[PDB]
Amino acid sequence: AGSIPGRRS
Amino acid sequence: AGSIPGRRS
Amino acid sequence: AMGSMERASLIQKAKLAEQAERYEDMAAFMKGAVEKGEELSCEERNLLSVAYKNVVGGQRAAWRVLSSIEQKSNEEGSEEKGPEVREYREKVETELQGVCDTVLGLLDSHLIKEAGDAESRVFYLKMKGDYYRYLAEVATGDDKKRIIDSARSAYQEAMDISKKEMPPTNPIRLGLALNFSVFHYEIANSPEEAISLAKTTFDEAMADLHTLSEDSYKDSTLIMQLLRDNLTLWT
Amino acid sequence: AMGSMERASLIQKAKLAEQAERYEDMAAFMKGAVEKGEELSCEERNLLSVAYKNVVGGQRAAWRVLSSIEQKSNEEGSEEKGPEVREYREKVETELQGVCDTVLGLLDSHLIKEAGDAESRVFYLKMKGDYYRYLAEVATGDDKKRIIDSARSAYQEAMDISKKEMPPTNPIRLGLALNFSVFHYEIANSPEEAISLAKTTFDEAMADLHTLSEDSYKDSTLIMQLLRDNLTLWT
Ligand SMILES: [Cl-]
Ligand SMILES: [Cl-]
Repeated sequence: AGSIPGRRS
Repeated sequence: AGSIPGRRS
Repeated sequence: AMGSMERASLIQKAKLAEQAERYEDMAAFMKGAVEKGEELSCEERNLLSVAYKNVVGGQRAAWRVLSSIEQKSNEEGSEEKGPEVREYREKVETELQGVCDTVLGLLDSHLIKEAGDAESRVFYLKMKGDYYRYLAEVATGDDKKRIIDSARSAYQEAMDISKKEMPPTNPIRLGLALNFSVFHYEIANSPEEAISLAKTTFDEAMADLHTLSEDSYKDSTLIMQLLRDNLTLWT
Repeated sequence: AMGSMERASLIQKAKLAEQAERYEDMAAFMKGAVEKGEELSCEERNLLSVAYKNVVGGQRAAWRVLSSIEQKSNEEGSEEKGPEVREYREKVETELQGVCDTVLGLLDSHLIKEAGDAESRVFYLKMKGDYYRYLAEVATGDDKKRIIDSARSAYQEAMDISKKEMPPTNPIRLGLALNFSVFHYEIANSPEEAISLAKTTFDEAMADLHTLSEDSYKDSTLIMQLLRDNLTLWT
């Protein structure tokens, strides 16, 4: 189950 | 041109 | 922090650190930018989020590896290895909790109280729920329940605002619902609430897609796919 | 460093850190292990090398990104961005040089002088050449020449020992020749020396493969492929 990745702007 | 990777034991 | 560096230079170096994939540096630069005391722009909020998401993401990944090894070491038929695995997992865990506390401290002093627009306030409250959720992932003591309620409260306030002030396709509204659904499934032991939230969020976004430009359509449908991916895994 | 932790616990936690991909922790643990003053086993030397190779590898990658941005900023038709790119590249560069100096300090105090066997002595001297090579990659001042000669001297001593004391298929002998050839090509502006060393190393290893077990054969042919890859790129 994945949250928002949000590692790249 | 690559040296020995050597990042994994 | 970084008190002698100009705010603009901190932002510039945060962008450079992201390009160099130096996320600890990026987080330190953005922490310094926040502590200049000025509100953050849309772009600057994204830089803050990306930096700490990467830092805590590495710590969570490491903590899961070590917790898995630790649990194997505490099984029937185990050969005592000493306190080392527990000690090192505790080290990583303490460092992770420090990062979460630092982010929560920035939100509390004073990002959230000065955020009046829906886009900024929902963004920060979503972050608050996220970093309490990360604390909940490792909590086992007399405050695991209080931490979980702190995450739920932040997410809930953010949801209430986003439903009143944002269209159903707004990427922040969608990402908030996605993460709140993950909270329900993984943290709160409420998989039915998780599935219901993801479905309702997806369906109401779909009905609003006709209003969007080609670029906004791509922004929203990307996050809708993430909701669909989770629903596929949960059902 | 890490003076209150048992040597065995440091080694155990270094292995845990590698599994968690926490290479800064891994390097700190192995630095503490070295400073216990005992010689290192074959396995422990590998842990030391892997940890610092990963740490400095991240710094070199970041330095190349920032140096590339800096060079673009200093071009005809450039819009001044301020000192930020140079300042941040200098920060990363200084941190990289600190790591290299730390490794070189460990080799000098006192790993190399206590290494009497060919396998350990060649291993450490190869490391010494490598970390002087990393210093050479970023050097621009009145000691770039001296740093390059320091790398060449370490590599050369290691080569002399390996040719006398190891078979041509020994993985450390092969990896030493590979990295020394990279030094010739990338640092010393001697591509013909680089090509000649890689070819001679590959050919003499091939002629010795018949002596090897199935497992040693796989060890040696893997590094021989790396020599071949470089020759393909250089010719
Ligand atoms: Cl520890
Ligand atoms: Cl800087």
